[PDB]
Amino acid sequence: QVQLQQSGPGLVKPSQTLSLTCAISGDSVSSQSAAWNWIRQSPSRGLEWLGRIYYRSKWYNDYALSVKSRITINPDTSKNQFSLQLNSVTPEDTAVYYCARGEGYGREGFAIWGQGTLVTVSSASTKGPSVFPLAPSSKSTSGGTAALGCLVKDYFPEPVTVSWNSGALTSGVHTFPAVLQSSGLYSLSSVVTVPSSSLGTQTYICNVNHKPSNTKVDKKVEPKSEFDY
Amino acid sequence: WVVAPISVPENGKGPFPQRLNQLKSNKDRDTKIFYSITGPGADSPPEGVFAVEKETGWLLLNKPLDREEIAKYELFGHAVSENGASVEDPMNISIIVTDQNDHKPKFTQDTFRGSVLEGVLPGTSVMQVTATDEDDAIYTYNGVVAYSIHSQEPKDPHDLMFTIHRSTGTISVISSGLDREKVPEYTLTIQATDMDGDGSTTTAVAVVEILDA
Amino acid sequence: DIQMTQSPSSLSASVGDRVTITCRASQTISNTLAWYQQKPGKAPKLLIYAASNLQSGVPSRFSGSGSGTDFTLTISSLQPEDFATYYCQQYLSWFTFGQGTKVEIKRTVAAPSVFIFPPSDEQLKSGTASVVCLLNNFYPREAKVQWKVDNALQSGNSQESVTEQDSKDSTYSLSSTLTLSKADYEKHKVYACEVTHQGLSSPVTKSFNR
Ligand SMILES: [Ca+2]
Ligand SMILES: [Ca+2]
Ligand SMILES: [Ca+2]
Repeated sequence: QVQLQQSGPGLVKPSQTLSLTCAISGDSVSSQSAAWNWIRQSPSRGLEWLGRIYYRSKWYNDYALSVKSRITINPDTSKNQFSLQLNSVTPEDTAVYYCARGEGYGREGFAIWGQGTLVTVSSASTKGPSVFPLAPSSKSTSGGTAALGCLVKDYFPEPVTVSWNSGALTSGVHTFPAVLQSSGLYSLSSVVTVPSSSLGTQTYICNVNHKPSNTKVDKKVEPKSEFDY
Repeated sequence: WVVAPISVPENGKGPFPQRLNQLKSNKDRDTKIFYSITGPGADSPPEGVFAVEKETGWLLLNKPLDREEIAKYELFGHAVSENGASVEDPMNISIIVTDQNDHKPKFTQDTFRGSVLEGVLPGTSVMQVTATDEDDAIYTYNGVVAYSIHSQEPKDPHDLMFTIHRSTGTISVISSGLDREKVPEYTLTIQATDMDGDGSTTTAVAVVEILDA
Repeated sequence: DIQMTQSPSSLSASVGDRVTITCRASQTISNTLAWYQQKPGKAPKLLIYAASNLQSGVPSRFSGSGSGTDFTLTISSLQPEDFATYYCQQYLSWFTFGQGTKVEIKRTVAAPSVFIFPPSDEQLKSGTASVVCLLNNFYPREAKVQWKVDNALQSGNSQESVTEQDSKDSTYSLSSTLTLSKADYEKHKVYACEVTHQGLSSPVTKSFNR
């Protein structure tokens, strides 16, 4: 069937240009029965249509009035794709950007969508996280269970991947969504509830991977010594 | 069921969607009518410039218009009852885009080079400069250019040696007393102002070589 | 432009329940309305267009109704794969979307299991102190976490993060992080996290002495 494959860099610095591409398979960018759109989604403003292009006797475009002065949507008939160009970006342009197909001119909804591309507009330099243990203790136990974890602090940009025991430990795991700190860097916690009977027999290691900075940290998480040694 | 032409100024600010006119079928006195519009600007390219409210008949403008892009739209109104049956014949909807002064006058050349003999009488045609304006010069003054001389270099014997016809752009000698040995060349700052002198101005130069008798 | 307002912002339901979501347009759109379903990390999925027309391949349990300014999406028998955020969209004048209705899993009220973690010695050597309060496996999402340092109520020095509903037990977990400098952290003794939740008869305090 029709598939839309997105490509393009996520990180854009303020006042610079955002450039994304949508590759089409199972259809033509020049189709006389379709229109090709860009739609963004931010936690603040929600889903927002940005513009469309469509081919009939010639090429036509329509842009959202909010972005009209900064936006360009262009077809590439040779590569069967269409691009998104958004000039002079500000942190208000941070969103997940989607390309979408509208049957006809879009007056029947958008049935086909790309996978989405997270765009972050920030001046922050790429930084690998610092990883700290959240040691199990008498303040983290109840019944037959103990909670422990890892604090993955001061990284940029998103995402980080967190696994426990090289992915062999998945039950009782909660990896929290990242929070943006006032510094412009992200921070997250990943916790796991384990049997308290296992604290001396099973070793717990959190595997932290931050692909943008090529950082890999394996941190052993265990109780503190009963005697300050 | 008939609609008068709709007149809309270009570069409008809505707010959008902007109500234009309400389509109404006399047949609505007995049953519920559903309205639709077709044509270039509605359901065909450029699509979605206009829409209609199906249950009310209100014709809507969805965006600012550009007279120099599309000056006129011809659409069709349709009135149907709930059973799908047409209650009216198609209605012609004409939408005229009226002009705004969104183009500045433009001289055809930055420098115009002309000549005149030294022993010429007042009223003698020197050269003709040209400026164009993309706006409407028929129904408005937006495309109407008014020509003028801003300055003359040098001012010997006096400043007002030449004149320019306000609408034609023809430069004429107005004062006798020209001499190649005295002053061989004149640099006339010439202006073209749209809205017949009340709009924007553009400047070009008219270089006049004084030919020996 | 036309604004689309959805109601409620979230609702809780059980598998087999009839669920009704509403959408209000700022002006009459007649039937120029589409409904989308969106799952976390995925693009929206078209369910209905022309207010009541079911998109090809979409289950018959989804139906749309309404005209003019007031619209409804109905899920006749909620299936496990139906828990998602639903969006309405108008296409009368360009394309505008509602803010969504999250359809979540109803379950019995479960009090959080509250745990506290002092900053690690490794982090303290770096000059910063992050104190973590963990509220584990609770229902409903609604929970108040308050930080107290030597009984002094804190403000603007903590951030919270909540996980999505658990795929096995339908509970939520929250982490609250109190961030201080090493200098500020060392100036105090008692670090308390006070939790207010529907499942707790009276607020629960979890603390440590540094
Ligand atoms: Ca224009
Ligand atoms: Ca003009
Ligand atoms: Ca004009």
